[PDB]
Amino acid sequence: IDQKEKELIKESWKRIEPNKNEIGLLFYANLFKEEPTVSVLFQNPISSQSRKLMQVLGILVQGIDNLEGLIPTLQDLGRRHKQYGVVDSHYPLVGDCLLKSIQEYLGQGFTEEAKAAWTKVYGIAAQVMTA
Amino acid sequence: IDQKEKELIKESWKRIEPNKNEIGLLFYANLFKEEPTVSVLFQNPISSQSRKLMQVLGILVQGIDNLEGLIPTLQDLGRRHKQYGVVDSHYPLVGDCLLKSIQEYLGQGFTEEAKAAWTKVYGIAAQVMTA
Amino acid sequence: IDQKEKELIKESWKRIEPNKNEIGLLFYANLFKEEPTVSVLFQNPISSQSRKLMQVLGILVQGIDNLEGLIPTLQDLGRRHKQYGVVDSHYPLVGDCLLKSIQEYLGQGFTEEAKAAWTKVYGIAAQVMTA
Ligand code: HEM
Ligand code: HEM
Ligand code: HEM
Repeated sequence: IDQKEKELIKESWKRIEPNKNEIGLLFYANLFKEEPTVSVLFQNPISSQSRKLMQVLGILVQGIDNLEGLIPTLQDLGRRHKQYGVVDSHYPLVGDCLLKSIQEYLGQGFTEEAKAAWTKVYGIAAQVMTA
Repeated sequence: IDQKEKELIKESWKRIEPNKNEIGLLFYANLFKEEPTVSVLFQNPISSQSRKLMQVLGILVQGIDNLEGLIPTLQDLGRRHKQYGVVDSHYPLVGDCLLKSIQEYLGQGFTEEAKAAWTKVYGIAAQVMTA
Repeated sequence: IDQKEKELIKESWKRIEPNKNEIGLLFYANLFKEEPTVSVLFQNPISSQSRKLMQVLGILVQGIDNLEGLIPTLQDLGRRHKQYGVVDSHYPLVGDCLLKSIQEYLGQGFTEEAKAAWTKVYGIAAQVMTA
């Protein structure tokens, strides 16, 4: 992640956070439509699972300057996700799915440049989270 | 549908209306979770669909003193849903899941009475759509 | 926008204008300073992205007595602006910042009465552009 990509995450988050709720939710809907089989793993109120996903993305954004500093957490999150039955192949599909939704919801307002950046960021988080 | 219960819809909508977006979105996620098979029927952007869905429930509250005056829209729609491969048996499921989605997001801000009341309304608009 | 203000703008503009480049640029520089992360959003050369800023400013002055006529043009602006990744909370910066830049380069040559009149006008441009 370079400088340009850092500044990009921060600007884009100005649009995302305000609508983060909808996106989280829109995400979940699209993920359950795309791979309807994963939905069983979600055993808690979809409403409050989304507040939790968005929260980490905010965390990522608050910490985009030094992501190393995050490794400790994402690992703990990786550990917990494995308990859920989340496995490797799931990550690409969640990555693709969240983006199409952040695109979907924000439209032309989620800029090509920005999408690229988030695609890279997710990527990392994902690696890190899959020890 | 009585004037007491005609009160509660006007009342709780003022609770639903401001949250329509998240509520509409969580519904589709819950739904695609509960009855996974039916997601394949929804072939349009979930975002825009939820927008379409809430607009109608608006129209519904907007006309709750005289619903007989909507039997024509409520049937133009009945025929289009038929054209969408919706069948009668879907309405109980959706309704059920809709109402449990309005309670999820609004919590203790959506009373057993508001639930009971909407329960009927959906109940009605459906039987008119199933013509 | 009372008759006084309409005149106050025409005047200060007779002063901004001869120095329109110098100012245009000072502004970006002071912008990037006040806000380290906005630079990314600017993908064209600053030397010319600034020519465009000072053009619309001219257009505004060049139309002051009638902004109703300018509401079209401006709506398109804000439209393409939203797709640059620019979100509402930027405009205050860009505002505060621009004035402070015009004032920086003119010093005393820019009346306190004119500075107020530019705030209003910039203000009005925001509303109309921010939809
Ligand atoms: C970087 C990517 C991800 C982030 C930031 C994230 C975020 C979260 C968070 C914060 C939790 C809260 C529970 C906890 O404290 O561990 C959670 C739980 C969960 N996540 Fe993720 N997640 C990600 C990737 C995935 C993937 C790829 C899947 C696979 C479908 C997934 C599915 C789940 C499931 C099934 C739960 C448990 C649901 C329950 O509470 O029953 N997540 N996720
Ligand atoms: C009273 C209850 C319902 C209401 C108010 C409602 C609302 C709507 C609305 C407003 C549209 C707009 C598109 C149009 O018809 O012009 C629509 C289409 C549609 N509805 Fe419903 N709906 C209801 C029940 C159901 C049920 C039970 C199903 C079956 C699961 C369903 C599935 C669909 C589908 C699949 C479409 C087309 C989706 C697409 O765009 O591809 N709806 N509905
Ligand atoms: C009333 C205030 C503003 C005016 C009159 C204005 C004027 C312009 C004009 C004329 C353009 C040329 C692009 C086009 O014609 O579509 C432009 C582009 C642009 N403006 Fe503004 N602008 C204003 C406020 C802002 C604000 C608040 C931002 C936030 C950073 C901003 C950032 C940008 C960016 C990033 C571009 C495109 C740069 C590129 O990629 O080439 N502007 N602006």
